[PDB]
Amino acid sequence: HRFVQKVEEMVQNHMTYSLQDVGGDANWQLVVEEGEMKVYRREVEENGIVLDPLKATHAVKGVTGHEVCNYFWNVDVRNDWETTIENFHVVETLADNAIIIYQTHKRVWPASQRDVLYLSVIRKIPALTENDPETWIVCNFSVDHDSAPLNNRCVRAKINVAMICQTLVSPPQEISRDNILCKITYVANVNPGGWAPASVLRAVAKREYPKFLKRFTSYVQEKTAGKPILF
Ligand SMILES: CCCCCCCCCCCCC/C=C/[C@@H](O)[C@H](CO)NC(=O)CCCCCCCCCCCCCCC
Repeated sequence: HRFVQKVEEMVQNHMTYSLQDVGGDANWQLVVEEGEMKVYRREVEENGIVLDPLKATHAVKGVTGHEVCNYFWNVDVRNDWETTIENFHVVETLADNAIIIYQTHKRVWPASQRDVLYLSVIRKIPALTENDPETWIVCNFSVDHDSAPLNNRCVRAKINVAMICQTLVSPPQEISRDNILCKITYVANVNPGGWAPASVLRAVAKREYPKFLKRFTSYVQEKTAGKPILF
């Protein structure tokens, strides 16, 4: 499909940069910590527009990276966990693992409602060596599409989001979900697409990202509990 090169560039950039430890960078601040979930943000505002890169890490017992990515990507289960949208639909299927999605978000007062149009791709990155972890990644990044032009009711946000998963399995005869731990890195780089009050945007991000990470990961645990493991 026409976006294959763009997908590869986006995936490679995440694998090169998004897994780099930000812990030693004074510009990256821990904003939320609960259990194994840590949420960090770098405050960035250019021409009044809040761009604050967000990075979270989590460690989720009893689920695999393949499972987590499947649930994050699969549009059929989207409304079971997502809480920030008014509607979404699939604009185009590019491949078995790549779709283009249009969605409108819930309005955050006092700003205009935001919409987004993004390619969502799920990819397995095989281990190259014995000690290299296998990675499952979902990348959601803005693309243009003639069937979803700009409209007069919403401001079009631009996003680059990834959910990046590596799975640790402890030696057991068969593997139990008690033996598996999914290490998650989630990154979100969002351009709100126009002015919005900085304090409001930052408060909403601080609330909504951990709320999502907790809700979504608990959902995957709930939906996979008692079921055969999909590695
Ligand atoms: C009632 C709350 C309404 C919030 C509306 C925020 C609109 C901001 C622009 C779009 C944000 C992109 C969210 C990414 C979505 C997809 O990758 C995916 C599937 O939907 N979900 C997540 O990654 C899970 C993402 C969950 C967290 C999203 C919260 C973002 C808040 C940002 C700060 C407020 C921005 C409002 C602009 C005026």
